[PDB]
Amino acid sequence: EWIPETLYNTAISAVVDNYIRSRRDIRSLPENIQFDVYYKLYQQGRLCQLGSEFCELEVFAKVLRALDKRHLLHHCFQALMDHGVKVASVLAYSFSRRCSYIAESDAAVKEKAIQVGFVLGGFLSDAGWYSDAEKVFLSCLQLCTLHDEMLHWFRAVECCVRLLHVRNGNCKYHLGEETFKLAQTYMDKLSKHGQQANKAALYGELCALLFAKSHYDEAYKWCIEAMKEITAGLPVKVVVDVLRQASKACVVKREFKKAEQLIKHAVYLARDHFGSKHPKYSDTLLDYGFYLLNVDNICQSVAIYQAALDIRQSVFGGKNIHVATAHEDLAYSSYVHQYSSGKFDNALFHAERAIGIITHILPEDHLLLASSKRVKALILEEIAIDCHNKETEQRLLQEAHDLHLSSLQLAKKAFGEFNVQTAKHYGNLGRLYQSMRKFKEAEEMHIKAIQIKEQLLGQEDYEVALSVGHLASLYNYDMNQYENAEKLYLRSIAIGKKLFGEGYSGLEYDYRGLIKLYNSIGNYEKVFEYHNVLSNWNRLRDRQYSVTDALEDVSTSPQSTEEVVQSFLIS
Amino acid sequence: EWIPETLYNTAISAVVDNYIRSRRDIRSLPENIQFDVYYKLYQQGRLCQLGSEFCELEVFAKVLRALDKRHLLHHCFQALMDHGVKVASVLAYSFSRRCSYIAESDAAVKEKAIQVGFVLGGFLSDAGWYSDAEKVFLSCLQLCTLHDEMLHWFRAVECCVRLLHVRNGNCKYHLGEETFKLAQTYMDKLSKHGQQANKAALYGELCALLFAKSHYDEAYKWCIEAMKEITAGLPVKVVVDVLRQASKACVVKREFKKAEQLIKHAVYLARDHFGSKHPKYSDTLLDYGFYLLNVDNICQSVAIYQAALDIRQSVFGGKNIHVATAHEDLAYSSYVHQYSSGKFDNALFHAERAIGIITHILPEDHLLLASSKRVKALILEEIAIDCHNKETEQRLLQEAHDLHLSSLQLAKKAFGEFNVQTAKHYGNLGRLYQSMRKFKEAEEMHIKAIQIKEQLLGQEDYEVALSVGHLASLYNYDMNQYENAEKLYLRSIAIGKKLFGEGYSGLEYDYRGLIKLYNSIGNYEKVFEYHNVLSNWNRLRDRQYSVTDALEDVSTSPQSTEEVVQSFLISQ
Amino acid sequence: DKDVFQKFYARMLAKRLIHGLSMSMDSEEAMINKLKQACGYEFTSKLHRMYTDMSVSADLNNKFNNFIKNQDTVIDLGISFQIYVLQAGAWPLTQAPSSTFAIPQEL
Amino acid sequence: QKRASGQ
Amino acid sequence: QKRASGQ
Amino acid sequence: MYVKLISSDGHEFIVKREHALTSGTIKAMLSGPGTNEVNFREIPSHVLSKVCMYFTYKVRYTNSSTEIPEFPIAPEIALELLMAANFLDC
Amino acid sequence: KKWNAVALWAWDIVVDNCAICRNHIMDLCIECQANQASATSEECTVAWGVCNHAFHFHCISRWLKTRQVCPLDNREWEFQKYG
Amino acid sequence: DVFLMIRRHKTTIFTDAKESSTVFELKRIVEGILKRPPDEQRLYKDDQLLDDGKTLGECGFTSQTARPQAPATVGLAFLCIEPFSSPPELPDVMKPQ
Ligand SMILES: [Zn+2]
Ligand SMILES: [Zn+2]
Ligand SMILES: [Zn+2]
Ligand SMILES: [Zn+2]
Repeated sequence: EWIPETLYNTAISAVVDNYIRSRRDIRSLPENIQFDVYYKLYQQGRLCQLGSEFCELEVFAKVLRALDKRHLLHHCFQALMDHGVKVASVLAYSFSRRCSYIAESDAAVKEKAIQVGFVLGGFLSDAGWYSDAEKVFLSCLQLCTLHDEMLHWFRAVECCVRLLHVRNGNCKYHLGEETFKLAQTYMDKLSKHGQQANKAALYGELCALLFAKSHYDEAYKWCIEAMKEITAGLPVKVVVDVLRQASKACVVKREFKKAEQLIKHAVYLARDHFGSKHPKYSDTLLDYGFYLLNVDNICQSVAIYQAALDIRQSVFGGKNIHVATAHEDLAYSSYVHQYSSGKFDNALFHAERAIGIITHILPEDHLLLASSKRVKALILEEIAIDCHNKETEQRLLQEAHDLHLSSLQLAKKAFGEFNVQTAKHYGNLGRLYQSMRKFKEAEEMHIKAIQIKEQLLGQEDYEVALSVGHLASLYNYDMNQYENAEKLYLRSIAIGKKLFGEGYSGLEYDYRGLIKLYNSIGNYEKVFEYHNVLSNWNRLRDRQYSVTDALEDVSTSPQSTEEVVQSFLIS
Repeated sequence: EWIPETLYNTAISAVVDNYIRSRRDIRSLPENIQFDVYYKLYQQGRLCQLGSEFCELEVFAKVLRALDKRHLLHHCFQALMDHGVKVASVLAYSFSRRCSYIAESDAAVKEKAIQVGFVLGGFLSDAGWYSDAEKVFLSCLQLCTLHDEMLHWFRAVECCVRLLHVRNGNCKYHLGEETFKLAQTYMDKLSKHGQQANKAALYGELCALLFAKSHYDEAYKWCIEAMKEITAGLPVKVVVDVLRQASKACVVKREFKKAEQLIKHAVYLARDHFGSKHPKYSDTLLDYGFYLLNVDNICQSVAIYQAALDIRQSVFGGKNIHVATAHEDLAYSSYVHQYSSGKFDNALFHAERAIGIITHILPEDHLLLASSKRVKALILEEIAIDCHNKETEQRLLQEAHDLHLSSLQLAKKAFGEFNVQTAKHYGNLGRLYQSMRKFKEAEEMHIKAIQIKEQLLGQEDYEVALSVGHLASLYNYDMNQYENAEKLYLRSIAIGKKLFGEGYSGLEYDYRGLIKLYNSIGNYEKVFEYHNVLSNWNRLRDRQYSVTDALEDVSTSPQSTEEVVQSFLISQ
Repeated sequence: DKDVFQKFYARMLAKRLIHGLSMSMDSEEAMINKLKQACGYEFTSKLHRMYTDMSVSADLNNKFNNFIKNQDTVIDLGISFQIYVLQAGAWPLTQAPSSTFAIPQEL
Repeated sequence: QKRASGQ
Repeated sequence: QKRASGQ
Repeated sequence: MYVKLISSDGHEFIVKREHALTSGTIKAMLSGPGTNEVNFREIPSHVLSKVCMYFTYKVRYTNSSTEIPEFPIAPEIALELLMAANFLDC
Repeated sequence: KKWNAVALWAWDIVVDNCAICRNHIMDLCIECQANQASATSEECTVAWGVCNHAFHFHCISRWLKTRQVCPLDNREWEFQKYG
Repeated sequence: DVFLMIRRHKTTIFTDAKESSTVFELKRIVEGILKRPPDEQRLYKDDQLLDDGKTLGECGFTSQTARPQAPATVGLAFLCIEPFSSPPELPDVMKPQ
């Protein structure tokens, strides 16, 4: 149609083409214009002319007030970080140095810089630079501690709710508890002095910290406490933040009726306000796909991580931890979904991507690098079985052995010996030893895996049953201890149908194993007794398979706020 | 235990933090301060703020004169070139623009622009950016040659001896010979006016030009003029350059005893004067390992390339051409060292690094990519035969087929069909065809190289004996022509003891090439004869093989430069 | 908080074992073995390595005394002495050895 | 495939 | 192996 | 035991001698002809005060067990103080 | 005339970490810590190298099963001083 | 420990003192170099005289606000405390021009 360009979009391209002469005068332009000049520099690809200005804190304070075009700033910021220049670490250090100089000032200048820190530290934390956002908040925190009145106590607890969030994406859990304890010190002081603070966002972080350390018993306790303080006056960003973390603790609690209403309300609440492109919406989808994968709704769990990844791949550039986290979970979901098929080439690409990103931006001994490392190892051991080349079978299976042990060490260093995540690596390493023909070694890993999970989770739980089936296949298919395997298969059968029914698609490896269990010990009557149940499993799975996609399952306005909270709280 | 930061190093962090309000006022700081401010921009990661302050010649020249911390400057400069910014090209264009703007000015003012060109040209050539250091020197030679007087001819030859170095190092050999012809003009003007300059740097650099072009006979005869020009007043930089290039010519003309005393004195001279991690000392070690690779001390040579790569990887960063050639020499030395062991995992990585770097900083049609493409395929061929997969065997050698084809095409463009460097590509390609099921043309590739190598060197050189042993091994295992294969092992065995001795490492690959040549020919008594001498070869290898660190072998040479240069000329 | 109990017990087992003060060698083994099955298998690792070091100390001192008797030349130590060998990564006795010492000629 | 989906 | 060191 | 540290504008900044020995130039100024006054006609007083504030900051915090706080160097003073740090070799 | 003393023996390496498994050099390797901390404990030797980078023997054996270079310095690996 | 500077007209006393010390002993430190009688010398922080009876901690010179990098100030008189100098006013850049 050949429509001419607006005079604005023409004057933008004429001051950018004359940027060297006009760099001094551009910084004096209004915020809406100034960001559009800088975004034009990114569009032209002149990142050096741009990162020379974002490294200054004052300019990055001006381009942080453009809230409409923040989604363009994240892609412009992430492009700088991959370009070279450490624009995140320079901004965080340049703020801490400037923040440390106004300690001997009044409460007007200090509140000006604290608000800069809350939008800068609120941006680096949003872009994934948790190790660099914490340095901003730790400087904002020490501004609130200087003045000990009722006014600044509400900001010190506003830093500690954010410090507790940048210390979980950075997997610094052992500092998280000390942060929460310091928050209560600034909460009890404020609450006692005739001013009650909303303790809803802060307890939501503990619903993810204690979830991360596999304290699901403690996670659900703070899940209830978080939602008891949900008020309609809270920001939607805070409210959707509590819901997604509350869902993750409820799903791992293996109760799914209360879990769906929390996260489907969260996805709706993060889609009507934030829209289908804001990273927070994709953040909710990532936790929504956690619900789908644990309820055996694996078919549409891949489609919700792919949606979650595609949002983050557009807002958060190439090499970002948030993109890498989506690559990790999508690789795991594609691993689970296509486990039966045995084809892992898209899943391997996603798992390899999540390591090519995290190893670039995180140290070699980071906990989040360990969880993303186990997913490649799970994929590698299946390729090391499906491939028919013995040389490839041995070497690829050995590579997956170094990844689990490296992943186990990082989990064992921070989560301790007695945790589900540490035991989750024992079970994965147990399955690997089964494929490595080390059936003697595979016995003691699963025994240590079940004993840790049984002691912590309980005698009957979904995670315990899924670990037993790993041991049951060991005692049945390649160790010939059918008497020992007889109770193990039955143990997982009861738990498997306890929370999913007979149509649980994971029972295929449980029912078929029972058929091979009875094939070598006689009693062929029970072979047909389990043979029709496998057909019953076939009938009860494909009939319920036909269901609409979860993206439209939430639809438009399914329920209302302050109603899902009350419905969940009373139950 | 947590020492307080220095006031200077704390004011540096304060000034850098106010870069926006002081970037035009930092340039008024002292010379030693200015580098340390611009260093903190690299340390903090502000590459983009630094890149706009090293692309400017008016401020980069003030940084360059801080020669105390030049080892840090090479790290910052290299950290910018792979960052994305073209600091080398922009500094080349900025200086050429200044030269044209100042050519019409007074010759006294023109001398100052020459001195900046020597500092900037001497830096960009030290960093392995000869393709952009050429324009700095070209705009310096052109500037100095406008007025022809006795003062300008001193700088004109200096602008040309450096131009020879930056053209020879960039594989502009054809332009190098023409460049030396310009040098012959200015020395005559200086000589005819009652003045004499030292031509040791110029003559020695010409030797590297002829050595690269595989004119070993013409290169070695040029060492003598280079060596005799060495005096006491020459800088250690020049003396190491003459000795290092004379050693490479000496070791290629099979004069290892004379080559030893030279390069073992070059390493000591570089270490005694140029620290221990200077790029020049890394340059000496990269050609000291060249000497030890050609005198059958491979087990010690790779331990010196690792001592020359680890120097070039701490001064220069990645994506440099100096760390690229240090990779390509170790990737080949480890390939020779692990030929028997089959442990080419290290030698493949050091060859992919050299390939992944030169393909990034050099164009596709460059000769420096040829010398690194051949090596990567050499490791790539023995990985396939070690593997037990038909699918991997075909594709790996097919990749090795293209790499030799690319190397041969790239080498023939500049050298020609009758040079040893192009001849060596046929010999490596012929050995590849020995496992490519192309035996009919495999002998053709060998014999094409054989008659070239004999033509250029002779019948009594070690270079041809390597392919002669390879060509006759083709007959023994694939051509089944045992008649004309036994006549070539004897030629290879006789020259092995004549040159190296009984402990030559390649003597296993034709002694065991005779334990099977005579096995299927009928003779059985002579089979026991060469079975005995192979054990004799093993029995003398046990005592001959002494793994001593050659870095500490050259610790303190009791001879100075005067004794070595006279001892070399006395023998020759 | 069982982790702080292990540190407190190790800081007291180490002082108890090296001084020769013990009810019996098997009694400390039984206490160590009970924690291995009660709390955790890897919980009592440094604590278990604190044991089995004095157990092999008697074995080693027999070898050490036999070493000097089998010496070619006649070397007499004079002052009789025995040594308990302790792993650096197990015993909590490392502390901060920042002070040097020069033992005289008597030993 | 006999060990079900890896945890 | 069968062949000598490459060159 | 006290060193008379005058400024360009005739402003004196006397401090303990062991504190003034941190900078190698002042140690050289005390040596030779003339624990007395030293000419400082180039360095101004507003930046020499920060140098003297650094002197007690350097000596007191040597081998400190706790983490040393950042020495504050104001943006308006940073460039002038840096040359003073190099000239004094502090 | 009678004496008795302790000896805090440790391996000669000062890096203090096994670079493959990240465990402390004196403690059992991550492979020993995985299955049994006592049955396999006694053979958790450390192996040095020509580059003088002592690692856990089980860890360095796992490393040599897949790759053929020292992890820290990318040189070739040749044992010298099995501890 | 409390670090302070003492300024009468332009003399400056960068001498530390204990937070529990009294003004009396600090006055003896001033006479060590100024060689003047201590009774004549009087000190005036924020243009307010300090009693010799009260200790350093009772005058607001807390050790937590008397760091060596930024020591607290106190006047002196036998006030004419002239300022040191005016640092060059650096531009704010983002201000319009
Ligand atoms: Zn840049
Ligand atoms: Zn280890
Ligand atoms: Zn071990
Ligand atoms: Zn190493």
